This record gives sequence, C-alpha cells and structure tokens, in this order.
Amino acid sequence: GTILIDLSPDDKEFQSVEEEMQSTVREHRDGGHAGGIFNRYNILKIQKVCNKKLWERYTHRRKEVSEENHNHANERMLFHGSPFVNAIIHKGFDERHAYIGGMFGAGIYFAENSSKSNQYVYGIGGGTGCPVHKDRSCYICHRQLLFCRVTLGKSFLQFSA
Amino acid sequence: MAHSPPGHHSVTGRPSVNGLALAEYVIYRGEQAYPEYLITYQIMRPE
Ligand SMILES: O=c1cc(-c2ccc(-c3nnn[nH]3)cc2)oc2ccccc12
Ligand SMILES: [Zn+2]
Repeated sequence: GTILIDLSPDDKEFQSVEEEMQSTVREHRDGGHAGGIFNRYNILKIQKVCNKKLWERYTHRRKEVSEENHNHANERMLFHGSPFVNAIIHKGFDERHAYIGGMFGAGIYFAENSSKSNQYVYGIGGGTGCPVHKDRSCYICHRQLLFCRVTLGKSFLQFSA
Repeated sequence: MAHSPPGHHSVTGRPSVNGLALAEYVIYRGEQAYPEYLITYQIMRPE
C-alpha cells in the first residue's frame, strides 16, 4: 500500500525538511562513537511516504487522543532512526520497533535532534556500523532517517541526565 | 511494549545535564506516529 514520492530540492517542502535535519545536529557525549563524527549532512533524497491505511490509522488514534486532552493532539514532527525503516514505511510502527531497553521503558522513541536518531540507524549504540565497511562513522554509505508526525497528547515529563 | 504512565499518552525525556540536548519522546502505541518523510543522507567529514 505504500508509495514513495520524491521531492524536488526546489520544493519549499524539501527545503523545510532539510533545514530541520541540518539545524538539529548537535555534538554527542560519546564523541561520535555511535553515530559518527560530523557537523552536517549531505542530503541525497527526501521522499514523502503515502499510505492511506496507515494515515487513517494515525488520524483515528489522533482524534481519540485529542478528545482525551482538551482537543489538543499535541502533534510534533520528530526524527526516528532505525534498522527497520523499510518495514516501518510499509507496515507502520508497532511493538517490533520498540526500544525494549530504553530509559523510559519499552516504547517507540523519537528525537528532536536528528543527530540523536542518527545514532540508531545501524542499531542500538550504532551496532557494528554500516553493513559494507562495519564503520559507525562511515562517510560513504547511505543512511536513512524518518521524519515523522507523532501525537504526544498529555505527555509525562521525565527530567533526566 | 510497556504501557503509558497512567493518565498520559507519551513520555517526554527532558535533558537535565547536557544544556545543548533537545528532548526525546516515547509513545507506547504504533498508531500514534506516521512516518511522513524518508530522508536519505550521508554524514559529512568535518574540515
Ligand atoms: O530515533 C530513535 C530510534 C531509536 C531506536 C531504538 C532501538 C531500536 C532498535 N531496537 N532494536 N534495534 N534497534 C531502533 C530505534 O531509539 C531512539 C532513542 C532515543 C531517541 C531517538 C531514537
Ligand atoms: Zn560504509
């Protein structure tokens, strides 16, 4: 059911997504161990993900949340990096995409910092890096992130290191 | 998957040490996210 539509670099939509990606890079406390050493990306392609069933599932749940939270879905656009990106775009997020050992429990994790999600593209801790060179800081291999629409509703605030 | 804290739909991880870090978020139902853009990229070696 999923189709992928390429955005042109000329399109304001490509440009706004690129800017969110580049402007949210930060340095990480691991010195680059998980995600590599970099200040910016080379963006190769941005595709819009279109799946009617998965959209309707999302908007159904969003309305339920909104009605439980003074008509406020508290919707954000956040990054997700994962080895399962191909499964996610075809079948949607589910329990298989949970971070069982995450610090806030077994759920699906998203970041405001693109460079945070980048740390998970090759797995937890960056796994063994890219499949081809086994390099977590590979500058050759193509990586993929998702920029997702996420309904937070009433969010539990956890202060943390 | 775990459950959301009772009475909440998500968790927000507010960083309280690294002043440069932005927030991280956790949802406990797959239906609460739609993967809207797929971005293909390389990280760039600093100069
Ligand atoms: O983008 C994220 C992906 C994930 C993530 C975590 C575990 C997996 C996973 N589970 N098994 N292999 N990888 C995949 C993606 O973790 C994050 C944690 C904090 C902030 C963002 C993320
Ligand atoms: Zn590589």
